[PDB]
Amino acid sequence: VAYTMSLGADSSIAYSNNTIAIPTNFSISITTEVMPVSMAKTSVDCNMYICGDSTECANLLLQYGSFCTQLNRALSGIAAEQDRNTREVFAQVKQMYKTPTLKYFGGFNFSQILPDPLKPTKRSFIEDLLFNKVTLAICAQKFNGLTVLPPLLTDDMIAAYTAALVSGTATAGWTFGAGAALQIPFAMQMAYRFNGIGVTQNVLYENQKQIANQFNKAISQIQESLTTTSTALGKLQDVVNQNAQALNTLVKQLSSNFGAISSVLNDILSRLDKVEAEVQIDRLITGRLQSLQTYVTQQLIRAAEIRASANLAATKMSECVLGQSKRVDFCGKGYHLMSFPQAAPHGVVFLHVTYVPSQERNFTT
Amino acid sequence: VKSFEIDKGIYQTSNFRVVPSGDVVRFPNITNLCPFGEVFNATKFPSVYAWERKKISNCVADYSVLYNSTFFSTFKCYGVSATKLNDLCFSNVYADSFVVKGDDVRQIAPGQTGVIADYNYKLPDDFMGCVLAWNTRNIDATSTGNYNYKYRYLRHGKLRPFERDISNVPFSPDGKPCTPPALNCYWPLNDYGFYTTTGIGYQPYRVVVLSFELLNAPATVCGPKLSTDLIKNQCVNFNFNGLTGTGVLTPSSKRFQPFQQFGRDVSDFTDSVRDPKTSEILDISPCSFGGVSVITPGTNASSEVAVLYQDVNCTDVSTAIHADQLTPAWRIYSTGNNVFQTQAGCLIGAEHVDTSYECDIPIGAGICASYIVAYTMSLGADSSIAYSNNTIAIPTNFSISITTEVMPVSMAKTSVDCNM
Amino acid sequence: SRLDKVEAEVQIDRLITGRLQSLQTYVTQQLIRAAEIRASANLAATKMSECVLGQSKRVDFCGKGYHLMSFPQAAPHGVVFLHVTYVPSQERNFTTAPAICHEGKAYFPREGVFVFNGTSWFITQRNFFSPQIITTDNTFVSGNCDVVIGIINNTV
Amino acid sequence: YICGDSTECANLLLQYGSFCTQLNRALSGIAAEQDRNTREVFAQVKQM
Repeated sequence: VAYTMSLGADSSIAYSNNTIAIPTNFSISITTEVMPVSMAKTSVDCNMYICGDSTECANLLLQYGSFCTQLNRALSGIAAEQDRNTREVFAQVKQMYKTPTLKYFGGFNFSQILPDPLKPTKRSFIEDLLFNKVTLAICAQKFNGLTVLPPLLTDDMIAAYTAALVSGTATAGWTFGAGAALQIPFAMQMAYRFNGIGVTQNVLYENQKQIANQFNKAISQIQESLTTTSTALGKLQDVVNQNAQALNTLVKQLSSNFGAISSVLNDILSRLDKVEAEVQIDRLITGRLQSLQTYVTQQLIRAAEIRASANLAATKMSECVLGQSKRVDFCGKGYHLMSFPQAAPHGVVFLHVTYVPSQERNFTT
Repeated sequence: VKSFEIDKGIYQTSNFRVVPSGDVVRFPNITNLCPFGEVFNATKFPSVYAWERKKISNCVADYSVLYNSTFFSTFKCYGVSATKLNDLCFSNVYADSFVVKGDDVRQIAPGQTGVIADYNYKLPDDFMGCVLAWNTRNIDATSTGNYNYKYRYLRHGKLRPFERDISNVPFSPDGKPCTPPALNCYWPLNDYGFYTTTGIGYQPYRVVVLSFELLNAPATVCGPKLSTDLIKNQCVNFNFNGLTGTGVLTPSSKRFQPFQQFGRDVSDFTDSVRDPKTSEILDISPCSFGGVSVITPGTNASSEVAVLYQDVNCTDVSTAIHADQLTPAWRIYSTGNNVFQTQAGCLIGAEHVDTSYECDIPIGAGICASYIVAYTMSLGADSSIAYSNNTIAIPTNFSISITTEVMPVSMAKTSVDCNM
Repeated sequence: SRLDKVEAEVQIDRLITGRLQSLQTYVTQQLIRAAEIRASANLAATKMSECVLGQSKRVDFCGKGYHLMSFPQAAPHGVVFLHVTYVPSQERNFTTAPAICHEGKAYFPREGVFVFNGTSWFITQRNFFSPQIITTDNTFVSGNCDVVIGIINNTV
Repeated sequence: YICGDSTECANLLLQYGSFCTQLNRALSGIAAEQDRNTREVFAQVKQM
């Protein structure tokens, strides 16, 4: 069906002089957030990308300078900058801790948030559902010279870092980060977080299990809203798809003839004798170089966009996770009481513990 | 890096592979002797409007009567270079012989049809072998007259490639099946008038079109070569029916078909060979290769180096270390130790040290190095504390840590006279 | 030397070609680095406004302690940041009682946790051991004694 | 852009592979992100 748009949410109020909407109860909404931390660490043996070999091919490779060399520098920067982003986000931990795994405090079955000793995976099953939410299309060894080199950091130790953060967040008091820990008893912690939101702490005691049930039901609903559900998770996957697009594009242009007789090594070497041959080879060299240059260029372009994202990623690890970030709904879309980390292939997720007061009234002043 | 004092780090450099050791050359056992000395030695080769067609299969081609030759007036290979024709096994190829002047030979070309090649016989610009031509004014020129042989020069429309029609239509622009020469009713045929006396463009030349059915049946004719053994699981060379190459071979796991030969995995690769004497194996042309980066601590502790191979599983590492096919070959060269993990692969100069430190050198995936030595990784300052009832960390003295932070303001204001 | 004519110029245009393309390549990466560095420079001035020109209330963005002061220093193409932080160091082990039923009703001091029950002496900071003569101004009326934790008395 | 409506030059364009398409992918990603960010900066209070 085709329409313009229901442009938003239509209401209409004016002011009231003294009678005023004042919330007499409240709510908490934990939100998704998808931050792609590091795209695919890939490199090229350009020396075999172009020019598996004839040998004459390698002579002409020498005859077009150090393009392969400069792009190898480029790729090295690409990878290393992914790693820089990975680090600069990740091990912001002074003191690593140990997961207490006693796993019911305040009111909270924290199941699948931290991982388990009881399970053979040291990965938390929420994130493992995210792993299940990954789509795609010994050693890997193509004839293409194109590698996905492994990330430096172990994905399990990624997970260990995240769970450590979860622990030291849920423990260690407010000073968690620039220091070690504080041993604050976590009703007193989240009581103290009512003071950076600036309100009394009575209502915490008035709603001990209530806020708890809000919370654990909310986590449950997050599991609900993420298990079989819609595409609101895969910005990561968009980037992944783009990597696949570019790589597939690279190969399918490797298929391309460019006005020569063939489009692949030794096939040319059949019907060829002399430099006219190698002139056609130079055409191949030219276009492959171009596409390659374009490729790596846009890889760097993606890399800049992703480094911006990475800056955001470390930023929301900083202000939003470790403290209560007073910039309002930078982190989430409520008041951001807490937010807790989660990981992802190429990415990071967060659990934005907001705060919303909610019971609308009309009372004078 | 162009230096003599160098500091520490995983420093990437140029590439390696395994130089291929042997070769596997695969033919069928076919032999016959071609009628080259019949198709290029007879006289019964019909005219152009009856352009001849001979079939070639299951033979052996010499490619030697062609180059070591002075018989030929006008030779050029069109789709190919003549030089590496000897290294080509084909199947079922074709030739067309006819007797002409010395002027259609220019219009004998891909495209370029003109009159007679626009009315009698036709090519694409594509499916090209070679073209051979010579004079036979000494068999085919009676200055009394070659009134015997003809061509056609009348048609409705243009030709299509590789087509023959003999029909001497009582030709007319809009039909009219006539009794020529009733007016506007002729015939397409026309004689030759080939004389013994005449010059270059007009003496009868025997011309042969050499269309090369290539790689479209399992190769029946071969060039004068010799087949070899097989070499499983070793970086070697390939030379098939027309497929040379470089890599490793190993048998299939697949569901192959009777006509079939090639697999071309993502693109144009053939992936596999049904061997020309009944085997059906894979292909892995990537032997093992790739990049390397060296680790050195940086000229202020030592000068002892350690080598990172980046596409291996430690299989062929010590092999080509001793099989001596490593393109950064070394005279400063040992065989000491290898750590096996980070599936990029094998790292020489190294021991799996079980105790782990602060990860100087970021080896691949989780693994890291020190001194040299290498571990996986100490993940960070592991403590083990948890929640408390009431007892709680409070400060009474303190510290102030002024630290750096290091940021640019702007790179260099440069420019370029592009015109110099 | 050995040229005059358009074959000459064919080679020339090949030079033009390669030098043009590599030239553009230079320029393109230049603009890339320009973009990287300009965004970082935006962050730099952002901190210079933030860390230097005020006490940045957001935490651990300027420095990695607590940002007492921030002192800027120029450099060739760069700039240096003396982050006068604060990191606390002398760890204690002391106990508390959060809600106080003093006269039969609950008490929370100042939004600003840990009523110091090191024998119920004072009520302290977020980040220090500090002696405070406790007042009603250092609590509030919170209903009655129903979900209280500590039973502390003699509340001056 | 390259030959506006062509006969031969389209076949030549195919002989330059599929480049036009890839550049269009770039174009699409541009326009996509443009109005993405339009939504992002402005569609903030959905309550009108």
